[PDB]
Amino acid sequence: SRLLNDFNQSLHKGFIDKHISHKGNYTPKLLVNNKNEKVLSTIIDELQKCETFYFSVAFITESGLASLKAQLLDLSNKGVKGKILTSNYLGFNSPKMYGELLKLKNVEVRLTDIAGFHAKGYIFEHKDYSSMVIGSSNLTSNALKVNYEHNVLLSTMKNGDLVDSVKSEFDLLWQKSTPLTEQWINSYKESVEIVPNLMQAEALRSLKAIRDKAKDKALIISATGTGKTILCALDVREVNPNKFLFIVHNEGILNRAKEEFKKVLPIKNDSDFGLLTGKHRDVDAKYLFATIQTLSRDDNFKQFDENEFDYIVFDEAHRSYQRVFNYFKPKFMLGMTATPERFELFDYNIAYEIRLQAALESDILCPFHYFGVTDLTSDERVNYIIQKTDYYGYSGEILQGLIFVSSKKEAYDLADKLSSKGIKSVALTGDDSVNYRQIVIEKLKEGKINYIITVDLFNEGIDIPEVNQVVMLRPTESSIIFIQQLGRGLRKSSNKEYVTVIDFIGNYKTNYLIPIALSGDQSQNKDNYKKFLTNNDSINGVSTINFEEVAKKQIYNSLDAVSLNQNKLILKAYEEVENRLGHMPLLMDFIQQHSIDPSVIFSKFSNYYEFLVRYSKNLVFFSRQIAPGLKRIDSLVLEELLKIDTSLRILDFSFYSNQTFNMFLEDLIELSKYNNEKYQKGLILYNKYSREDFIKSQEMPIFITYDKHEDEFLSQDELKWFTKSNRTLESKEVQKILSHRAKGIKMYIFVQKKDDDGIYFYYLGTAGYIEGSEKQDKMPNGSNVVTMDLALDKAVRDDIYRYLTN
Amino acid sequence: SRLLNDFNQSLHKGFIDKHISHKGNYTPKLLVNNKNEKVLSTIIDELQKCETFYFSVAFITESGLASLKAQLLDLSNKGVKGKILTSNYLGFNSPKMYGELLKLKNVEVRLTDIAGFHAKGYIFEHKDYSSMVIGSSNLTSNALKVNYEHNVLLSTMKNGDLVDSVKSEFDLLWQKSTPLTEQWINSYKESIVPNLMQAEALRSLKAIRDKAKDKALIISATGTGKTILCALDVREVNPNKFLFIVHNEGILNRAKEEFKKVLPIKNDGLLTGKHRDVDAKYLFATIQTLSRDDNFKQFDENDYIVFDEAHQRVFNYFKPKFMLGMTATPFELFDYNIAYEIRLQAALESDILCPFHYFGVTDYVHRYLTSDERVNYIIQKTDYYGYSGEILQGLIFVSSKKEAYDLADKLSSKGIKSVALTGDDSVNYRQIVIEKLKEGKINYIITVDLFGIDIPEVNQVVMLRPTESSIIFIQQLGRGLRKSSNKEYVTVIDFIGNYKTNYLIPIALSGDQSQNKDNYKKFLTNNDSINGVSTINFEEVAKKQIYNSLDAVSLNQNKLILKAYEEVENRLGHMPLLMDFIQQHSIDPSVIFSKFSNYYEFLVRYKTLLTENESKNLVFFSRQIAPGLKRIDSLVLEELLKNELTYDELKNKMLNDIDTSLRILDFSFYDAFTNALSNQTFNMFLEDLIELSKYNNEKYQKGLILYNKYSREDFSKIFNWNKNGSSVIMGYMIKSQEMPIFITYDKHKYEDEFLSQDELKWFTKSNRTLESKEVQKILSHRAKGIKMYIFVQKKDDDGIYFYYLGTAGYIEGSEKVVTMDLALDKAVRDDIYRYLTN
Repeated sequence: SRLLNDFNQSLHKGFIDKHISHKGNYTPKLLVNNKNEKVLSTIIDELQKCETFYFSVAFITESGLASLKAQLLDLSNKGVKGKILTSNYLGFNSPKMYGELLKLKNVEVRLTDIAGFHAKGYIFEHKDYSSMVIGSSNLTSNALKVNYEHNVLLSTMKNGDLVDSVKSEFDLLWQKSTPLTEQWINSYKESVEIVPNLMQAEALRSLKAIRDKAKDKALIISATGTGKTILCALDVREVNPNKFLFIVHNEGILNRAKEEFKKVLPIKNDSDFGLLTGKHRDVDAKYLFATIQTLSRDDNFKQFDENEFDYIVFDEAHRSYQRVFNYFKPKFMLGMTATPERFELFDYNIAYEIRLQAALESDILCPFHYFGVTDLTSDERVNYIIQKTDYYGYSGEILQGLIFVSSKKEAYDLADKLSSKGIKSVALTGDDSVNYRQIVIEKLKEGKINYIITVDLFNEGIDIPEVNQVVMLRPTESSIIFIQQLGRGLRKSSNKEYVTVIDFIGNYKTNYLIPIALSGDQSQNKDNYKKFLTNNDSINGVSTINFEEVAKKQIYNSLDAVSLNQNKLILKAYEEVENRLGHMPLLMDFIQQHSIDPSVIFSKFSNYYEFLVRYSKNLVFFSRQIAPGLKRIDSLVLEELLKIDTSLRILDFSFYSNQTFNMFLEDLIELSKYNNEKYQKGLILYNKYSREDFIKSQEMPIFITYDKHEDEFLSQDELKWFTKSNRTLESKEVQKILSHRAKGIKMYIFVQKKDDDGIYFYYLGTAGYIEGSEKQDKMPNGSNVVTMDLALDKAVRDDIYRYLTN
Repeated sequence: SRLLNDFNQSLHKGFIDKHISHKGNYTPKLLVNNKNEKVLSTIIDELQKCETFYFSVAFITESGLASLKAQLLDLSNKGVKGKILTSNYLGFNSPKMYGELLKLKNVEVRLTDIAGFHAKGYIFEHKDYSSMVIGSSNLTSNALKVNYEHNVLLSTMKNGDLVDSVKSEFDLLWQKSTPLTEQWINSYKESIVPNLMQAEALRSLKAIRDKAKDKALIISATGTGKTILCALDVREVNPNKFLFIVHNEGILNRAKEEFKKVLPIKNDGLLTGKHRDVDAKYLFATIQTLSRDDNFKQFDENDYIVFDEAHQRVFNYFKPKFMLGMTATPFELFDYNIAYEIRLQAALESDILCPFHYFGVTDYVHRYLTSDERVNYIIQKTDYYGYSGEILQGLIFVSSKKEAYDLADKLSSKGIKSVALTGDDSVNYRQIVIEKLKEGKINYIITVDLFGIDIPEVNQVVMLRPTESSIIFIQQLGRGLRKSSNKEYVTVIDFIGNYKTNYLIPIALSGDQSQNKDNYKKFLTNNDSINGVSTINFEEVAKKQIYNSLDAVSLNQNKLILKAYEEVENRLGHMPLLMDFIQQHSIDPSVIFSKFSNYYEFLVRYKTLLTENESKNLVFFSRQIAPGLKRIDSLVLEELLKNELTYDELKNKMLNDIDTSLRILDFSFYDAFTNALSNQTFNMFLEDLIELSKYNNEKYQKGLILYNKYSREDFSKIFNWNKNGSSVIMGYMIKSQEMPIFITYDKHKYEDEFLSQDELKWFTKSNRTLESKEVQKILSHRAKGIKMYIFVQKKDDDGIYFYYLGTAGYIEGSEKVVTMDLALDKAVRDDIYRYLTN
């Protein structure tokens, strides 16, 4: 039985001999640690491919159950049921948490009362074998994603002594635990200096450069629209101005920004911090915080001495509000805005750009759990939406959410429809008055209503920190749009630990765009976005991105049937980049401003110039030759030429208007060097190379396009290798190969996925041969092929393995 | 080679097939805190036999480190060094606990501040292989003995891949972590309900209350937990004329607060001396304030009096409804009616005591015994197993009055403020010195006599005297067992010297009165069933001293049997039958049966009826009834006495296993008895042995029980043999579908040897060879006949009573003196395993 032969090998690698290259995914007995192979990754996998599961976890947090929440639903639609066992030891679990458990209709939950229940055991029963994860990780996003937790993944066959001891232990306290219902829930409810981090200090240095270069009008854009006020205060603290004025368009944000400034700064509360709202006129204060409405009305700005504040901060929705109130002549003018769909006002100087991915690493954003779901007709949609929003739930104690719809007629209708049977449901639109917008905003903030429904008022407006839930009921028009509406929920608040965004996916042509926004991947490779899309969650902090199975296919279909090289998309990207700088930009400005990777420009046009021409050989070669770095032998030696074998190889490769041309060479070579460092440092593992970028003398390069549905992986250490058809199984075709992997030459294995293209071939490392009975022949019909099982020297990573093996 | 074949069988059994047997001890284990198995056992176990350890454990507490402390000290003297990795993830990891980590001489403690350090990784590498314990247990006493935890013990080779990951991960952040030095430590700157035992007690008082007796006493060996038991009985019936009498003054206020907690009504008395409450019908006076100048004439002679051991006597004269008392004494008064006896084991189960960590250490080698060398050794030892709180508030019991004062002077000259306090001290100097410790003005009070002292706050109990008795030991252990705010537990340090009286230490702690030296030695090796947070530890050189004291002394002499009889007779007031020994927790009646033929020959020997015929009847009656093996035999005797029914019509009636009825009858069988019944002494002694049959059986046997000491004769009797043979069975003997095997295990040439927890080597008698007359029978019988029953004794144990460990059978290929490897059907328990394999 191969099942036993596979287990023996794997059991032999995990406990006896690590150098032996096994042929079994069962029980290599791996140690799960949160070092870019997060504990959440393998527990999702074991959940996906299991018939049943029973957990014996002592501590469940709601944010952690959210990470498993979409995987358990897809399991319920598959017919997979499970059990969970917990306790009320130390009063740690909350009723709201216990309520989310009851929503798992396919998960059976009982509550034990053994003293000091601290067990943390997850057990997955497969069809043939079983897997157990035992260790220190609770069911909480800290233990699951970001922590230093020790657990061990043990796979095993159904007759193991360890399994029996565990199952018989579970069934013991399961037989004497009490089940979970709402009736049980009712009984339970009755009974210092802030220092800049990596992103800010990086942002701070850019502002300093603008200051130290003698200018006075800068700008800061935040895609989400958040994370700015604290950045400003850090920057104000360095300059230490005599007087400082902080302009804002929204009054609620104003006071919050003031309190936020107080934290960064040690000065007296009364002396320096003054509000200048409708009801406050602290004009004598050293740090003044004012709405434009009050500064503009009745020339209130006129009573202030011009150029008396050394530092000003507007947020650039307040321009052209009061255009006339730009008259101050301060030492430094700084504006901050949510990124523009379309600054000219601030003399084309961008201090720093806040991107979603960067801000998540910096822990300046509220964590979020994105959830993509299936299926503007009110009746059917409303009831489906209610039951889907109910399942995934909200992060706080009460529901405070903004719903984004496709059109205004839908927004108002949906609100009244939702209003039936308890949903609060009030709609705002571009049509509605300022007073009405403010009133209903206060209503949501005051928890008077749960849902505010809009379509357009997401830009520098309705910025509310308290929102638990962001619902998307519209085709994602743009990445920027998609982010800004995510950004509406990303402000940290007391009521919410995280923010759940529930994204309904329908037959929209633009679903490729929604995985595009979530990653900072301007380079349009459909493989990069499919790889990030599927089980590549080891990058984030505590936030998770989950897709239901059917929704995942919907995005896949949309990304496949849509061209990303469209001439309309590249034209719009050029115009965006032009606005960023007010110039005809070089390819750099597509990088520094994160718009379009120049490798995407070349896929449609052989030159940037030719694209300019719609609205040669030197350009196409010089980019292509240098656009990737490739060890920098060319980068440094051709730099010397501009003004040991690998060196030689670089010379042979280069051999084998005009002033405008020199300038244009500069952008391409500069991109070359930047591209080099960011992607190739100074032959890098788990990277992508193309045959050109790469059996010879001391070279045996294998390039596979994995198509198992043929070469197939047997474990993380072995795969089956086919030669060409009609290969001799003897003499030159095989005896050269059977010698190479045996002795002398080393193999270089490259694996593509069948959807991918030429410039993209993963590199997995080196290999050899099993040397034992890796012989074969062909089918009766065809031309003699040879199959051999090779032994990888470096085992393949989890996330790489899971994406290649579907 | 041999290692791998053993290993693969263990991998196979753990991970592939639970039903095969295996050689070696490498099967993965599920560590849970069971009331039969605990994680600490296995952690200690892996510690003892390893070369080097390194723990990657997030949370460590003082109370857990004390358990590893004694073991880690032994490891230190063997040249074994370890590593410990810890982090202050949740911010508290108390600074003192970090001082205790510094004490660990053979442990490199490092400190990482990586985010959320939550791992619990215990790795033990022996020279041949490695062990890994991974799960949810922290280095805390609750994670290692109480809480329901989940750990997996994994044995592995040095080249296993799983250990590569764990070792390489540990090395990564060991280099990134900062070493635990004292400078860094100092640098740190940051900012009503009745127990289940009660039910037993107030049941006894209620039973006494049903009768006309108005006097009863409860015995507390430690002398604690007395307050909340009385007040619970005072609440049952409220005499509304209540008066509380004690000899200690600091206890008066404590006892008054406790009684005020159980009773909910208002406050409105105590007259501690120049005090003036004297009313409200709730008194809390002392004997001295009453005894001085006759102050009992203030109230009528005529309802809930309760006293003390040392509590003038003319003030005991006046009559009330329900007088009582509470003592810790080795009463004669109170109509000789003892209500309940609080013993150590029971009292620790109801959590009325305080947790304790005993530490048996070796006294210094080479005043008479208060030199510079013995002083500096006691210092470096009490420092090691340090105190459980934050300030040291301990007691020290030495052996002579002269030692107490001289040691106090020498101890205090080293910076450890100590004061002696012997019986020839004044009463006011005691109260000045006692309240000097309660206020933390000093750290120690050395004594010989006063075990006066009644301070709850005591951290340490140091013992520098031979254990005089079993009673004295527990009493001066009870000076810490009271609960207090300053302390989490009581560390107790007993200095084991050359004294011959060390054998009493396991006798006092276990509570096992059946003085069998195997039962005690078992309590030395592994007490994995001692529920609660508390632990008992012996240094290796100290544990052998207790073993020597057990071997070198006998527990049988006729003077001790007589002493116990006089002790029971003084607790009873009458002459004790055999049920009075057990009911008072005196020596098990088997201890009387070992030297004297029966209880009648004992009573006459130390000051009869139908002597010769009655004596033989009593000796057999002991055999049949006293062990309590096989209830039906005892019940059949009762039916014959009363039912007197018609042959096997009665015998059948019993069924509402008939072979078992028949051998009960055989045992009794194989006219004069009515004449023996006509005697009143014989009928009286019968009514005692029969009840002794019932009690022994019900408990020990009615609850062939596994992992029990069983006798050749006892097995033959249990299994309805005609023979009831004892001499007939040897190492191997086989009946019809039986073949029990009895082995005296003593590994250290070719002998019976345990190969794993389910597979040993059997050896036949006297080089009988090959496929002989009996071997082939044994092989065919295992294959097609007897279920092989097996019993294991230790080399030291003498009784024919061997531990039963299930059934076994000849492994097929094992047939290679006849030597064969057999497979047990139930793997032998860990405590039994450790004790049987020494």
